[PDB]
Amino acid sequence: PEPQMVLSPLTSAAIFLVVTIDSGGEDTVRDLLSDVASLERAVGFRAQPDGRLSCVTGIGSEAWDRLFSGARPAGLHPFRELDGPVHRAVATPGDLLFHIRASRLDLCFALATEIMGRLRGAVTPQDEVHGFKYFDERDMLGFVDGTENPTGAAARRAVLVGAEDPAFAGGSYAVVQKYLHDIDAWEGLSVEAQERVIGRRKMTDVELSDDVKPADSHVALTSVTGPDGSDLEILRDNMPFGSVGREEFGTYFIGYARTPEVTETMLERMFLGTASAPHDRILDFSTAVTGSLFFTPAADFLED
Amino acid sequence: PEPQMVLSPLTSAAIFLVVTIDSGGEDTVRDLLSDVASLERAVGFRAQPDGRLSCVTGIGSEAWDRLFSGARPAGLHPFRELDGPVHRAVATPGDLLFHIRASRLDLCFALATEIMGRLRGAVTPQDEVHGFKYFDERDMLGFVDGTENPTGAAARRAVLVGAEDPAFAGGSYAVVQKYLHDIDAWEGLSVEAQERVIGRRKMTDVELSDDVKPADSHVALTSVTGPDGSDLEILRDNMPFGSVGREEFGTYFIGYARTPEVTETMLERMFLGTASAPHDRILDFSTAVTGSLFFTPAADFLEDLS
Amino acid sequence: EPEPQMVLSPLTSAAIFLVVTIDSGGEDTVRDLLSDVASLERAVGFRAQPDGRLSCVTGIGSEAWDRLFSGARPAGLHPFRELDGPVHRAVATPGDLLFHIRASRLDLCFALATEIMGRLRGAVTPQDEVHGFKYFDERDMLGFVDGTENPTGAAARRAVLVGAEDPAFAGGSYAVVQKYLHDIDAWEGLSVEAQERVIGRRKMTDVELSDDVKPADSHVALTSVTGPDGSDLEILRDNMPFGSVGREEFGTYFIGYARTPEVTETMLERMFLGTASAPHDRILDFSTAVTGSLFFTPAADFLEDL
Amino acid sequence: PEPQMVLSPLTSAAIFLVVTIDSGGEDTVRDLLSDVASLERAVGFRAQPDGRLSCVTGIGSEAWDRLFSGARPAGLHPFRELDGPVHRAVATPGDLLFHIRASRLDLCFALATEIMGRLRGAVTPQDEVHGFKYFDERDMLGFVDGTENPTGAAARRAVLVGAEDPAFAGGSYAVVQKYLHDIDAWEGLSVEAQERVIGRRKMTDVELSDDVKPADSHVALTSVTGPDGSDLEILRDNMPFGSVGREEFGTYFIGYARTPEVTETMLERMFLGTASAPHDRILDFSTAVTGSLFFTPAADFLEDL
Amino acid sequence: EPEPQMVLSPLTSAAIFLVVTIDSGGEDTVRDLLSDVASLERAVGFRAQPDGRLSCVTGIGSEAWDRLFSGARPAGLHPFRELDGPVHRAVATPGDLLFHIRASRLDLCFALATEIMGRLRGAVTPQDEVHGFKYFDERDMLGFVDGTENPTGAAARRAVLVGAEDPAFAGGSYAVVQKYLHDIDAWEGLSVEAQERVIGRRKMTDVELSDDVKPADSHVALTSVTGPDGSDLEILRDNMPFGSVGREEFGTYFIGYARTPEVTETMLERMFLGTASAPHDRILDFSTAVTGSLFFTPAADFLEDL
Amino acid sequence: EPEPQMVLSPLTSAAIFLVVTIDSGGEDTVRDLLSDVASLERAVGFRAQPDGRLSCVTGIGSEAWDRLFSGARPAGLHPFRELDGPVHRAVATPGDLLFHIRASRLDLCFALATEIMGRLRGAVTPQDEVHGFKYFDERDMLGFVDGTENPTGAAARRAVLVGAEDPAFAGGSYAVVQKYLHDIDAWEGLSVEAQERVIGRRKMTDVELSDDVKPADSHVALTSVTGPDGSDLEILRDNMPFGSVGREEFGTYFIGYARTPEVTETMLERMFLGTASAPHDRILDFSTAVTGSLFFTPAADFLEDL
Ligand code: HEM
Ligand code: HEM
Ligand code: HEM
Ligand code: HEM
Ligand code: HEM
Repeated sequence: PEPQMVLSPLTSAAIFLVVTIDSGGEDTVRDLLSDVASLERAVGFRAQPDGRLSCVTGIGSEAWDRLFSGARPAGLHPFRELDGPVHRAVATPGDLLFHIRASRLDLCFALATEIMGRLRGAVTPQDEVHGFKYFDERDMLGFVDGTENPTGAAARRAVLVGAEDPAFAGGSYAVVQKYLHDIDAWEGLSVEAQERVIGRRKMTDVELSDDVKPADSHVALTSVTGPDGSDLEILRDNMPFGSVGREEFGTYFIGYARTPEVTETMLERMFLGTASAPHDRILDFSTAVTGSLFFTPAADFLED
Repeated sequence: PEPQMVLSPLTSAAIFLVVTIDSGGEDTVRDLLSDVASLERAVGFRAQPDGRLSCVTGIGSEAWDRLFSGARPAGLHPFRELDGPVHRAVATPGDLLFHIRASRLDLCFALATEIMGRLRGAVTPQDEVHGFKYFDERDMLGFVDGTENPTGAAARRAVLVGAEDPAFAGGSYAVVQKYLHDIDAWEGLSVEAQERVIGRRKMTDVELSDDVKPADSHVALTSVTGPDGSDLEILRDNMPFGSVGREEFGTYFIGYARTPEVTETMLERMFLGTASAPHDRILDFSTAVTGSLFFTPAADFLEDLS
Repeated sequence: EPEPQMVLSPLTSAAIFLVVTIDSGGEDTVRDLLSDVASLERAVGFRAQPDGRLSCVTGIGSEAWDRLFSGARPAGLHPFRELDGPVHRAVATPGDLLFHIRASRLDLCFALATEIMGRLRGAVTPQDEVHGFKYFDERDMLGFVDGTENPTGAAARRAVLVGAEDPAFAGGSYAVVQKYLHDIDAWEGLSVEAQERVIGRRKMTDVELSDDVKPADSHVALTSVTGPDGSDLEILRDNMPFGSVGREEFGTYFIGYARTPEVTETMLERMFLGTASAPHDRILDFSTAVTGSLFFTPAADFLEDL
Repeated sequence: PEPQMVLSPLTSAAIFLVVTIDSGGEDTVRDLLSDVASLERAVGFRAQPDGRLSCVTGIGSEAWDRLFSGARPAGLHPFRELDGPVHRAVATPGDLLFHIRASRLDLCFALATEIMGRLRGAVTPQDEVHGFKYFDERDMLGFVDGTENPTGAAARRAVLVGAEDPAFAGGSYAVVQKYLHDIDAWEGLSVEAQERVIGRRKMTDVELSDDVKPADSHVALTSVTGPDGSDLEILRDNMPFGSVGREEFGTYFIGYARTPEVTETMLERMFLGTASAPHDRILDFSTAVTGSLFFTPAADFLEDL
Repeated sequence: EPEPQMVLSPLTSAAIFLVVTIDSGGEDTVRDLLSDVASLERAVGFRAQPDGRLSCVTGIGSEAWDRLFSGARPAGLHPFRELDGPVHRAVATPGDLLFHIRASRLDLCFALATEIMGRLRGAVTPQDEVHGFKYFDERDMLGFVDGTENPTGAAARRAVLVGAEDPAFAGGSYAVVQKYLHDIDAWEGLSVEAQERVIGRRKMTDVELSDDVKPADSHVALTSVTGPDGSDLEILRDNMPFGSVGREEFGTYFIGYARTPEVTETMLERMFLGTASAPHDRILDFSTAVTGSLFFTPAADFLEDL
Repeated sequence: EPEPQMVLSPLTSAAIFLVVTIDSGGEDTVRDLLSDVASLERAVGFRAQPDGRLSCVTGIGSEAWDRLFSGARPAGLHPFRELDGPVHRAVATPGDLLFHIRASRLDLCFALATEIMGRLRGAVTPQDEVHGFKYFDERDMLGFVDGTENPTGAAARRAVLVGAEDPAFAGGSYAVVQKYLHDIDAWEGLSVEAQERVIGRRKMTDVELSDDVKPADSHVALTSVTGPDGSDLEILRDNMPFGSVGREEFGTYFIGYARTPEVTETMLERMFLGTASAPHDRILDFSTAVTGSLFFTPAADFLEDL
């Protein structure tokens, strides 16, 4: 089975589009799903090889039941709200996700325009974010963002559904959350204090040693080991976004995994805490304003 | 006199930031203006040579009077509203313009962030546009955009103030207008009908011959000759922008010239018409929602302040 | 695991197509060159890596095969079959060897062509030599994007490379070439909308026409073929413009690779002879074939071990 | 005055087009000349900044008098044939030259197509060459080609007409010659012998010292000093071309200069020789099959027609 | 199943070779660094992706292996074997750990080397450090293209990676290093044709000399080796120039990877000890080896699991 | 118009600094090489254009000038003046000729250095050779962006090139070089904010500290100098990192160009001897100078006419 382009090369621009399916819009959606790979080639082919345009399409739990009969993917459910002692991870509506990436924002925009052109009248937009990465892979907090992502075979094993759910092999599960940052409070920390929040050195991106790394740092809480002592991994492609005039400085989080269990365990540690950590210190500078979960099928499932 | 980077190499990303100066905000603004070139180097130097980051700072007519107590540039006045039989060019508030360009949007954003950080509490944002050019220099209507801009010495002569206003030599005048397009109506035209609106072939960007080019085409109405029969030219760096969710498809128009009279003559022909043309046909698919005029001083004028 | 030639190449902007016949007595000289052609490709190309992207694919015709080699023949190798349609004809022309040379620059193609022809001088007769160049946005001489629906990855290897069905020749492929000359004056008298109906895709944006509007005699409709089992039958194409402005020659050099010639031949029959719903491919009202040849391109190790 | 793009950045592709003007063709030609700069922007602008497309347009001596009334450039005359003891520099017909350059051949071809489209029925093609430079600036003989071209202000001084002919300031003079090489004979020389023909080391492109450089080497014979002891310089943009099937291996020579007398003095030394040298040894491997001279006006002269 | 180190790297234009010995008592510190070296590589390199192309290959010598690890040894691991020929000598020099660091820029190599040696200060003693750079046309200090006949693709993986013959160490490789200094004055007194007879390929065009004219004591002839079964035995080389113009040091740093050391050592025996028809490799009359060491480069997951 | 050497070069990522002394009797050989150095630069660099950006700036010291030439001397040419401060010392070390070689790749630098030293063999003795590399974000070995406040354009030409104040030497410049080694262990024991107070700019973003927080003994405060007439006195710097990981040598090679040595010397005095409000430049508590030399870099045509 041929996957979507979940494992993409590095891209410096993205558009995230989240929409809901209106009553009566199902047929128009199904038609667009069967064409979206052909649209990606149409927009992207003439700008190769620099363009690096791809679209990953996802489907939510409620929408799945409206669109398709027969089997459901084993791990597909609505995003679970987390109500922690201090911080909350909200659930927001979303039936379809389009994760569009390229080396330039204009290519993303052209593909987004063709997709939304086909869906006008059948869907209602819930969110639209235009992301850009800083030239040294830094995020809005000034830290390098992406470093410990898996690559090669390890990435395929962490991300792609396999024999455990064979009708949906080559699919993946995506979790999205839009975060807004309090940059004034963040910039009042010393660099060393910022390093203790994240768990890595700021300039050089070397991980803090085990003897200095706090238990409530982002890296400590999002490190999870499985039954057998192995690392449970996800693939992230976080993007900055914002608006200088409205004082909006953001990170759009997207995490792909072979089962939602990995990602959800990470989120529970961050928002609910553990015995050794009240919560992830990154959340004292970061508020989640969306939250949704999608299944991204194999490409050939959509092509039918 | 050293000009600002009005004549920039080609860039694929931009931020246009227009603000008003709040009462009492003058001193904070003057401070920032004296530092803006140093901020441009701080953000941009470490991303050389590919970053191509620049900022052009402009000052409106009313803002000028509040900030500076001596001589005014000869051509600086508020944007003049044009109230045509069908189409209108609105005047909207704007005291400062920052026209920020680079090869990547993140560099523009970082500079904009440092600028606005210094001005917080002294200004009110009026408009913010993040622009991106299509990879083949096309605009949102699908036409190549920039082709007949002047280059080299011809560009310097068309854009930079000289002997005619010697205390402001090395300056320029910028007009900005944000346009929203009706793309559904545009896409209902045949290609040949689109070509008759613009005045050039769509795929190849060859100009239509004098015998076929209509009098109400964009190229015909924005072609202007001077007293002496020479072409009057401006330098444009138009940028697409928009939001697919809200169905907003735009062109952010910016035109630089040595005197505003050139730009204003073009706008009068577009909105009020001529003997042979009621108005520029591009306006049947394009609505102006902002309009402002700014003087962009020489770099050394900004540096030598308090 | 047999190693194919570079049939699946990255995108290249230049090519040389060389077709020759083997003179009486030339067989031994040809066999020697075939055993060295991969080493010649590395010699010319290695020092221009990684930007040069030089490759050579070598093909052998049906009659030449019998003169060069004893033993097994590839199952699908035969001479190109003439198609004599009601209006349009696909000619067969002689060719014993093909050299399909590709790079990012024409000079690298030329240097390899020079070394190859240097070794063969006196043993072969040139039949055709074309120097091809792709336009910067992947467009062909008709102004349309060309290559968009080619298969990639695993699907390309499945469509192109001989496998278990002919195991002695696994890793090989079959190439069909046809040189086409266009009537550009007649083409350019069509509106863009009428050109789109000929091809089956939008010209500027390269989006396929919807199933309800795509004509039955459009190029895309006629070259879309489904198998017994309802799967798409695919080929890999690397069409190249060529020409001479002085002689008014504006061409497309067609080359198509497939695992069996049956797929390509079925496409040709539909284009030239038509179907129940279509007299012929409308692209042929603007395009005349002046060559036609079929070659087997062996696995690289077959050539090395000879 | 704004010159044409005679001083171009380095380009790896070119098309050279030479045509004659048919009976009655003058009006069509003048129309095209007034549009050629706008055609160059139309084809080139959307491929910037990598495309690097330019067109330099030249006009021959006889064609000048047919197209324009009034003043003539002072140095414009027909190419002068040189009939040497062994080698000959031929003159061939040519009224218009289009020297088209870009980073890629397809851009050159698109501009050539629009130009020839406008001239169909008014001109007759005499020569069409598609040139390509090797990736390390080498020519068909395997030597680096372009090294001692002038640059910056020295190039402007060597190439552009100035005060000496003020109505035509910003123009230049181009000489073209297509050469075919005997590659079999060249490749039978040792590298060291080829170096003695050229006057520079082959791999490293270092000039041979004055005490080793033979007097009949290409570099020695094309090194010319003026009245004042100053070097006389031209700007060259030689391009390989050919056809493997026809065994055609060529260099298309083009040289620009402020007056044709510099280039013509170089040609006399190559073909007729000096006291110490019978002829340029490069000509024992290189035969000229075309030769023409053109004036390339300032851009604004063409625009105003 | 096993993940190899980046032995099969893309082409890189810079490198650092660092060879150290492990001081008495330094074993625990070294083991800790080995378990972190892939994490350090990502830390330095991720922010320069995708153009940085930073990798480190870590090797372990025969004596050091016994000090660091208990259990199985790789089958082919032994100390480099000194070769004492009649004229030329291949010396053995001490070396416990190799770090073969490659990128598109020297600063990335340098930053990673700085982090590695930072962790190891006090536990190791440096024996050699070389900063290599490629000439722009892949030439070495002798003026010849260097790398041309390296295997690529599947053939490279087969030639380089340990497989089923030693399954506990599958995905590993064996590296031989030798630093060579050249006598450039003597080399440059040869004619080009005499240089070509030393190497066995043409200098400017890199075409191999024909079998009839290639000397038996040329570098290419002596390093071409066939197996019992008729097949070519191949290695993967990534030779780098280095030197110092003030001290008249012009060098080639030799590094050769192979699935078993026997292939590389057979090549070295032919070069230094000769054959019946060749006393020695003529390249050694202009090249002196001043180091020689052999290392096993384990699979990446072997290092991670420490 | 006197033609300067390439003192104002585009940004380069590699350099070689070569300092030599002229042996007794070596004068004639040196004069011959000086008359050829621009020809050597074109020979090596032409075939790598336009990306190579190879240039060589040649300097001559005070004592060497008097050995090579007769007549008038440049007005400001003297040997480097040793500074003996209370804590820190700026040493003077020997040097007759400087070759400042820059390019986008080290191999071009190396090839030109090789041809230069080839011509001078036997007539000079090497004193210093440094191969420099810039970090990818223009950072130096202390982790700060280095070169941000250099002047550019016309302001750089005014700061650097000799003019009417010394008209026989117009178009020349004066270069001061100092090799510095850093104590990185001590530097890395500071917090980032303490590092920022040493330099006078923020580390990650390279924004200058406000005048109310910037210490008087910071690097930027002590190297900011105004003239009698209120103007900034500027120099043009092209500092390069260098080092050796095995020897724990981490360096900055300082080179500063100016129209008169007095500007550079005033800055050095402030750094090493202090002012009323500052004992010394705090950068020197982590940085030791181990060389110091001063050279005049003549106009290009002065070298040619030898
Ligand atoms: C405000 C939102 C976020 C920001 C600004 C952010 C930023 C970062 C940074 C800077 C790192 C260190 C470098 C690296 O990418 O390895 C990191 C690591 C990581 N983050 Fe986040 N992150 C955010 C949210 C999340 C969320 C919501 C999850 C999981 C649900 C997550 C999972 C991870 C993981 C798994 C790593 C790798 C940890 C390791 O194993 O070393 N992050 N993040
Ligand atoms: C919706 C807003 C606009 C769009 C999309 C637009 C687009 C274009 C296009 C596609 C061209 C032809 C190619 C070229 O030379 O750039 C053009 C030319 C031009 N436009 Fe606009 N334009 C707009 C508004 C304006 C305005 C407001 C002015 C002046 C106030 C203006 C002045 C010009 C000029 C001077 C030319 C050059 C005509 C010539 O000399 O050939 N445009 N524009
Ligand atoms: C004058 C000669 C030709 C021209 C200019 C040409 C041009 C084109 C163009 C523009 C397309 C659309 C974009 C794309 O998918 O590449 C196309 C598609 C295609 N052409 Fe051609 N074509 C030529 C001859 C041929 C011939 C001779 C064949 C087969 C024997 C062929 C087979 C195809 C196929 C299979 C497709 C893809 C159809 C699909 O599945 O969507 N073409 N060609
Ligand atoms: C027959 C084909 C020709 C070839 C292949 C050729 C090749 C070369 C080569 C390799 C160089 C040395 C590197 C360089 O400085 O460019 C050179 C230099 C030069 N050639 Fe040619 N050339 C040819 C014809 C001509 C002609 C016809 C002229 C003059 C009318 C000419 C004038 C020169 C000049 C002036 C130089 C620079 C000399 C100096 O160092 O000052 N060449 N040529
Ligand atoms: C001074 C040290 C060396 C230099 C400058 C050098 C240089 C070269 C050059 C120029 C070639 C021809 C082009 C190529 O295929 O890469 C070559 C090929 C080769 N070298 Fe070396 N080499 C050196 C040492 C060694 C050593 C020590 C070995 C083995 C232990 C070796 C093994 C090979 C092999 C296997 C080939 C490919 C031969 C073939 O099958 O065509 N080299 N080398």
